[PDB]
Amino acid sequence: LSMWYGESESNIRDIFDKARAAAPTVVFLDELDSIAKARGGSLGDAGGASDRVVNQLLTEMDGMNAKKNVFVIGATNRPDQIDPAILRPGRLDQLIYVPLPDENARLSILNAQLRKTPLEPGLELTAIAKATQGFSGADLLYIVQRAAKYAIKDSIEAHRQHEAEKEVEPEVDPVPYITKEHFAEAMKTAKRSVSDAELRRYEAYSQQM
Amino acid sequence: VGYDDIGGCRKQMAQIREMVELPLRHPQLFKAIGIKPPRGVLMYGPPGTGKTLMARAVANETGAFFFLINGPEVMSKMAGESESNLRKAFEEAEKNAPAIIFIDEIDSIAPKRDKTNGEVERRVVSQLLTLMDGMKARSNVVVIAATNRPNSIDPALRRFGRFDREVDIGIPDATGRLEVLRIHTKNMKLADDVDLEALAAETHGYVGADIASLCSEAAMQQIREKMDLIDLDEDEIDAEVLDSLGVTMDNFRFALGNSNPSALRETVVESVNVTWDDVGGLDEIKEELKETVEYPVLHPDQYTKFGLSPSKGVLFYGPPGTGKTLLAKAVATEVSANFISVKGPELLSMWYGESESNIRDIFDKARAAAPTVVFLDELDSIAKARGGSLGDAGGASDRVVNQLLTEMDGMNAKKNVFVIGATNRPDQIDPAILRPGRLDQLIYVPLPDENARLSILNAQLRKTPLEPGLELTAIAKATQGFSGADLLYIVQRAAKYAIKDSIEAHRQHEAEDPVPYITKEHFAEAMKTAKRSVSDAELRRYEAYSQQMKASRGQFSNFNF
Amino acid sequence: VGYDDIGGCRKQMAQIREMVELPLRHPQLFKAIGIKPPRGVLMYGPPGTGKTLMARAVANETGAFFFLINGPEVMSKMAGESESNLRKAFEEAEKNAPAIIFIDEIDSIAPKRDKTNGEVERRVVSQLLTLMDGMKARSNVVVIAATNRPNSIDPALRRFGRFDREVDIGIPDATGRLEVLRIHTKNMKLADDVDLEALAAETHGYVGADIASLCSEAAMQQIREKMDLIDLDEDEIDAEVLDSLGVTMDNFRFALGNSNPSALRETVVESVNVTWDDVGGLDEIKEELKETVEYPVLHPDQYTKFGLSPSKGVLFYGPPGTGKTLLAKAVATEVSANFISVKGPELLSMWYGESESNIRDIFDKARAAAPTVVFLDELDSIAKARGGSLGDAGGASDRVVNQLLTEMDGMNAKKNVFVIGATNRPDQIDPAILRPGRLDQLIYVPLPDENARLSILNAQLRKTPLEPGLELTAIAKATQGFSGAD
Ligand SMILES: Nc1ncnc2c1ncn2[C@@H]1O[C@H](COP(=O)(O)OP(=O)(O)O)[C@@H](O)[C@H]1O
Ligand SMILES: Nc1ncnc2c1ncn2[C@@H]1O[C@H](COP(=O)(O)OP(=O)(O)O)[C@@H](O)[C@H]1O
Ligand SMILES: Nc1ncnc2c1ncn2[C@@H]1O[C@H](COP(=O)(O)OP(=O)(O)O)[C@@H](O)[C@H]1O
Ligand SMILES: Nc1ncnc2c1ncn2[C@@H]1O[C@H](COP(=O)(O)OP(=O)(O)O)[C@@H](O)[C@H]1O
Ligand code: BEF
Ligand code: BEF
Ligand code: BEF
Ligand code: BEF
Ligand SMILES: [Mg+2]
Ligand SMILES: [Mg+2]
Ligand SMILES: [Mg+2]
Ligand SMILES: [Mg+2]
Repeated sequence: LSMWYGESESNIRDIFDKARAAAPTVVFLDELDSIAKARGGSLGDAGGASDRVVNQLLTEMDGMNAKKNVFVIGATNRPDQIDPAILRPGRLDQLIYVPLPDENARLSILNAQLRKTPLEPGLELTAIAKATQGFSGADLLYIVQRAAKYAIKDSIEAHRQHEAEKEVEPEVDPVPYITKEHFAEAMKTAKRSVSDAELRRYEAYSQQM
Repeated sequence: VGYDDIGGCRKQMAQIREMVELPLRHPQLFKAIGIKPPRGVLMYGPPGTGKTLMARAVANETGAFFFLINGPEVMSKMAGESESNLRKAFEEAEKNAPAIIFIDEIDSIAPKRDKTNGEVERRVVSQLLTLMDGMKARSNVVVIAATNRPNSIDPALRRFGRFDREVDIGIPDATGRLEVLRIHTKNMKLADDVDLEALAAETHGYVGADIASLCSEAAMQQIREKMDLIDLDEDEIDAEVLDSLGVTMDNFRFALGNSNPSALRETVVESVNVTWDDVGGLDEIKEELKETVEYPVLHPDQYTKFGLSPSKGVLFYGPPGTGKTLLAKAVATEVSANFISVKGPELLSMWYGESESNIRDIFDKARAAAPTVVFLDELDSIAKARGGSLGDAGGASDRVVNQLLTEMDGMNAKKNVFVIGATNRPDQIDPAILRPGRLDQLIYVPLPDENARLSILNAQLRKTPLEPGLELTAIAKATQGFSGADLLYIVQRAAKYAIKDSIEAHRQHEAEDPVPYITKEHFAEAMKTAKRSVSDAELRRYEAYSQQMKASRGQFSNFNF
Repeated sequence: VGYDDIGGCRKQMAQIREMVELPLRHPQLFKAIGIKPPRGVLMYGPPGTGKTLMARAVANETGAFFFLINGPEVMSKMAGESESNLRKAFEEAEKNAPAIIFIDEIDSIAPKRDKTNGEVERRVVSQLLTLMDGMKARSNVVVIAATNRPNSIDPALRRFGRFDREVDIGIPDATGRLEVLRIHTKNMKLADDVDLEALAAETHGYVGADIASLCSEAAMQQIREKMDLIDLDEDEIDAEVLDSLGVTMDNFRFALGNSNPSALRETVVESVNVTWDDVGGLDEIKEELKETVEYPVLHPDQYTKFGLSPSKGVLFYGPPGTGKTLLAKAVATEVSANFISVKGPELLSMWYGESESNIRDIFDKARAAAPTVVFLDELDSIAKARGGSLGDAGGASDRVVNQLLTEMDGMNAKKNVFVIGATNRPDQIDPAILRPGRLDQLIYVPLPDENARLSILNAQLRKTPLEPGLELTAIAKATQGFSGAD
């Protein structure tokens, strides 16, 4: 978007020209609640610029034949504010819902986030998967990062203790793995990400669509 | 100036030096490999990195011919003279010897041929495209170009044959800054106790010529410091001052505390004078915030040994007048990270897209001179809920909060960005910003108790003369629902009563130092018109939000494995 | 014009004069230390501070070659002529001697290369950026620039080598205004009874260039006083009156009372005429307001000895028709600080963020020419609590409240900003703005009793003829529920 006249549509025009030039490609339109905003026609607006943006995106997305085979990917947080003119079958018809993780998906998230980490051999993640029911991957990453921060603080304390006892020898790191006490201390302030009413709104939208 | 002066960008220097020297020293290797070497390189990056110094070292090292072409130096008033000047420059670079052409500031030469409205600029771009690639294009000559913005260059000029290799000379690392410090301090006698390694590890956003500015400011402060024992000496400074000058470490510390990076000169904040002991109470919150800021900027080796990215955001919320802005000032005044301060509705504008452009420019300046720490005060003005207003300005605050959500988590590298939120009402915040990954540390700053109000009263009365018999235990025990703003109001009313008594004693002494400290009667008269700031309903609302956040922490126990 | 003419900015004067004078008198210190001195000055600040006077003194005393360049002076209608003019100017400055180049008003030849839309401006920016620091850039020449706004400059032009040391010639202090008064009143036959210390102490928010306007207005007032009594003699003026003219003290007092700072000329308050003796009753409220206003103004030494910041805010709430606006007018007449007044919805606009820009500009103008006192009338209008509407009007009143809370207590210096608020509805006020640091004194102005009723009856009847047998005690005792407006 630009404050000048014509540039706010010329940006979408030459971005889609660069997409049509390097075929095939993938155009990831992130956060479509700012481009494909709902109109709400009540005779009062800022002048009709978002309408021109939506119309330019519609006439630049309708000229997609079997040639040049581009693909447009969208990902929004609020699906209620998306235009039904851009959610029309024939222009953008697919709708994949990404739900909250289950027990096995949560265990897979906890196993994939701990790939390149020196984990303890006597440590299991099934208790973390079972004790947390309405959690998500972002706050699970927050839990793992707080455990890593506690392990780094313990390493710094052991290093300054070793320096004090040397000035007044352990291994290359006194805490070579993330212990269970670090996870038990990191899960003390482990809140959840999403509330309950947002899940009700997403379930209502999934039942409507 | 040789190749031992642009250290810190050794990879890009080798990438340039290969395609300049190897098809010029021994071209038999390229004649035996079968094909032609690349004959084009475009330097792009931030200003003050060393691209012009690298081109000058290229012109000074090789013994071949060198032609210098500036940006707007080719333009002329005659109709058809800039193309003739370009053709004559290319013919002089091709006819004499295999030469190197340097095109400095190409942004005034290539206006991308789709946004300009003139004719001479398009003629110059078409002449450059003709002379760079075509029939009788180039006969064993190379072209180098330097610019500040790479996006304002023509896509036909950013093609193979004309400019195929785009070297990226970015900001240096700590070892690069140490190398630049060792280069710029090799022609001067500094000290026997100067530490360039700690100086390189102390700076965080300096790039290129800023280290030379630091060294020149330290030397200028040393010269202005070592000129007070002797007079002005307008005739001649004798030989006793010329020898054994010395540039100690205190000059470098003063020049480091009295300077800023060249990219963050626009958003420089006023230096408030607080310390960590000025913020009374909040010991665990202060320690957790201080370690969360200082851990990834001092020990990155443990963070890449564990293989995880550090935490970035932290949000303070609670009753107003508690110490959120004071904690932000204490972070701004003494922590080694660069500080970009911004108010809530400050970055808005009446045009269409200028608010999102200002948000993108603020975040780009934050991630440019990384590590920076950002203080987004009053998030409830620009970052509200989405879809809550029926009548609006065409959906602009939704675009603002979408730009904030995208810049805080998107297709970014996320090198080192520490955003700080201090909002006195956490209800109007969007639920997608309180998600971890953007703002994970939701720190509730509660009201002080009897053990914290005493420390607040001790920190607020740090730089004042006080009565030796006066105690603050009765003041900490009498007030139970008070705050730090109320204690500051009590202290200010006691100081106003002491100033009134002092000026009354001064007027009586002038009619016919009387008050050396604040007595007990001043505090007893100041504690009569003192009330609490927050009421009982807002405290109940904050405890209800805290209990809702703790109910979001359900099914948690000792957690046996 | 010399170096003893720009007194008032000692640190900025020394910071300019160091790199101007020291690499020209004796370069042996720089030859021994090995490093090269900085060769760039950027003088930014408020308009009318002394940057052009500093450049003129540098041009007048330093014996090197000088070359002054105006802002839109190199611009020509030919394609490629402005850059040629800049190149010829720089080659003329480099050809003669080690010289000083003063490029004044650089906000017209540097539009940041991103917000502009032309091509000539970008080519002029590229010519300056190449000719100031490139290959064989500058052979012992120093560039000085002067600007009214430092933010609309290219960050590549705000770099080391081109413009590195940015001096801040800002708003002076009491001793700086005394130095400007002693400089500007050293050539006139002034008086034998005029003191400059009280004139420098009662002048608060002058930018340093209004002091000469003050002395010129005082001299013109004295000349106009001498021209009306004695005849003008339009053929030739009699030279007897020229030997005894002088400048008296009441001329300076009239010039002080008939002037204003140059930054507050757009928010000037209209001349109301009230008196502290014209506001009957409320003696404790009047003495508390006088204390709160005039303690950090008259005695800064006790506040900097105790090491504490003074209280600034005060709120007036109560029944209408009581004297809150009258107390604000009595403040606006005869305090020792400047006055900036607004109405309730006066600072609101229909665009997006223009009300925020108006709030930020009026608070920057209040804190720039410190000390000022701001009368925020109708805090019920300008500040709701938060989110009180079920359907929002675009989300703007909450942003106005947030900008008020940030400007009254945020990440600022907080030099001297007194906030006076007068409302008649304290239920719809934010508890975050009722909190100390912004508005701590919640002064309640009640209905008058019998003695306050008698004093307001004697004060409203101050300038009138009355019967000598008139007794106001029955009027003060019979009403017993009335107010000042009634
Ligand atoms: N990477 C660097 N290494 C060493 N010195 C540098 C570097 N970048 C800048 N400098 C210093 O700054 C001076 C000017 O740098 P220059 O190349 O003109 O800037 P730019 O990076 O904008 O092209 C150099 O002569 C040198 O003293
Ligand atoms: N814990 C505290 N210790 C010391 N002074 C405090 C404390 N809390 C508040 N104050 C004083 O009161 C002022 C108000 O605190 P501040 O951080 O500005 O409030 P808020 O949380 O509303 O942003 C501070 O600037 C300081 O002068
Ligand atoms: N600090 C000062 N000391 C002395 N004279 C000053 C000062 N500031 C302004 N003046 C006077 O103000 C008048 C106009 O100032 P001038 O330098 O032309 O403007 P500016 O500060 O905008 O560049 C001159 O008569 C000048 O002498
Ligand atoms: N306490 C008072 N003392 C003297 N005059 C008063 C008083 N209250 C009201 N008046 C008179 O009535 C007028 C109305 O008071 P004013 O301050 O304008 O209104 P308000 O009380 O609504 O702020 C005053 O201008 C003055 O002439
Ligand atoms: F990159 Be520099 F400013 F020439
Ligand atoms: F007044 Be504070 F910033 F909540
Ligand atoms: F030249 Be001044 F700063 F108006
Ligand atoms: F009507 Be008043 F200003 F209280
Ligand atoms: Mg350059
Ligand atoms: Mg605050
Ligand atoms: Mg000027
Ligand atoms: Mg009123």
